Amino acid sequence: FNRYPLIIDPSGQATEFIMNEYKDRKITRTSFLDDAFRKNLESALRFG
Amino acid sequence: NPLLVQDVESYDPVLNPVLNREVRRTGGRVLITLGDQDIDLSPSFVIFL
Repeated sequence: FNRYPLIIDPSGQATEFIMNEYKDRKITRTSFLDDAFRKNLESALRFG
Repeated sequence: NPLLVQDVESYDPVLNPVLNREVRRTGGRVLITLGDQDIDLSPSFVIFL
């Protein structure tokens, strides 16, 4: 991808595939609704 | 990077977290809170006074 991908996974398989694929890079799952989105985003920007 | 600091009689208290190794480990990164900002503390750092 060039633009950051938007996944459409009604079955929920793609999300767990992504978790598995980037698990070695310490991938974090969040949500827009969560109030924790701001600090998670900021930490991702600072430290990969 | 190794650092050497002279004139320690004018010691800056900002070094207190560094000297006390008040590091916080998260996501494989060792964050040190220098003043009000966080810095990934490289394991090769060393300071002499």
